[PDB]
Amino acid sequence: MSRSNRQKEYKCGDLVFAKMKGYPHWPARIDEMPEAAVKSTANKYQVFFFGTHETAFLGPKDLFPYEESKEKFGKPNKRKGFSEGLWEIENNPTVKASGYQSSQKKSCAE
Repeated sequence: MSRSNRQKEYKCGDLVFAKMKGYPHWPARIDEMPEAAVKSTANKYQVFFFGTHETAFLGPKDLFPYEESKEKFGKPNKRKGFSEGLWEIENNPTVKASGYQSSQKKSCAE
């Protein structure tokens, strides 16, 4: 069966663009791979949207090579905050994180 011989794959730390309905490709990066077959996650991933530092789940069909689409998707937008992402993806692709839990058993400061 010859049905378009193409099988791409992304990994944590990879710089890609995520397409959303009503919005243009937003500069993003991979933060985690798919579990296996749990919850309502067919083949999505946790991508980080620079500028706003927001995260969401999208499939590979909605993800594209940043460097490759940088010139096409790397341009200011009316949604505001888009440009801010351009600077981050270039100046700091590892900006922001998942978050840490301060004080679990006891606290000292507050």
